[PDB]
Amino acid sequence: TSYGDEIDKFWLTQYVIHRESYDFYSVQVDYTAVGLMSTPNVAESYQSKFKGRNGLDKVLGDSETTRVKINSVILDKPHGVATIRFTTVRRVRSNPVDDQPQRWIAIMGYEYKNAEQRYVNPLGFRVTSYRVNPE
Amino acid sequence: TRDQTSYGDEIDKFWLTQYVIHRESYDFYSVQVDYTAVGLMSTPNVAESYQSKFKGRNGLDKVLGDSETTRVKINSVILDKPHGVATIRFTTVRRVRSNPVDDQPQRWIAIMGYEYKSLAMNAEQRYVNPLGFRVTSYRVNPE
Ligand SMILES: O=C(O)c1ccnc(-c2ccco2)c1
Repeated sequence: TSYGDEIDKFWLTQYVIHRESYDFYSVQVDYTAVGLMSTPNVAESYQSKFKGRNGLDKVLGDSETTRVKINSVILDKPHGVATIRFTTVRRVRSNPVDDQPQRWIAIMGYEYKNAEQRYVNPLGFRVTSYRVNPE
Repeated sequence: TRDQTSYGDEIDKFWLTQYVIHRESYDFYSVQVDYTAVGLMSTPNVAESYQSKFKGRNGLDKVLGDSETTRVKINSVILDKPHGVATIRFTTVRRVRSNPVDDQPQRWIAIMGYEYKSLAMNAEQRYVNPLGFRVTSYRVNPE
């Protein structure tokens, strides 16, 4: 539907933070929220990295982490697309210092449309398209 | 849409900081929206107290107009979800248009009480407060 720019930027940036970060303790909720907030087509594309004994949570486990910081969020409400530019920083538990930051661009399409969704996606936020690219 | 005291850390933190920004900033080109957002997000008591400064020939926007502006910067947020209480430390920086530089920043502590209510809401009201967030108590003090 339509809820306002700042409401859009919250779910959009909260989505990027859920999907582009890695912390073993939070992968459960981070993984779940990405589902409700994604179309099944875009959802399975994300779930591909967690299947089998080679899944990210299985292979990486707790050895490292990756944090996200949002730097800008532009909107296009009539069309339902947004361009988010964020930065990630990786670090393994044994790492001496954090890895050099990496800059990214997220081209996203969103829309609005269960008791578990209460503390995750009450407004029915859903991402229909997603594409991350470097800078 | 529902009566709940909390919606989670990141959701509560969004509305609480949104409330402080709408109520503690001053932008003439936006004050009408801010004034409306604060009223929707507040109980009648909290709303009546806030709207006092806008009444009369000496209402805030009637006096200040576009001569000055004040922007907010959120520093930290501490939630007590079970009791609908939150502490928000923020900074304001005022710029008088008739000055070359800005005023010196001011630091504040906001003690707030919040809740969510399922209240009848029109289209334009749901577009701004979909989850029915509202402040039940509001007190600002310097730090
Ligand atoms: O000049 C200020 O810092 C100030 C103080 C109290 N309310 C406001 C305000 C403007 C629009 C909504 O709320 C601004």
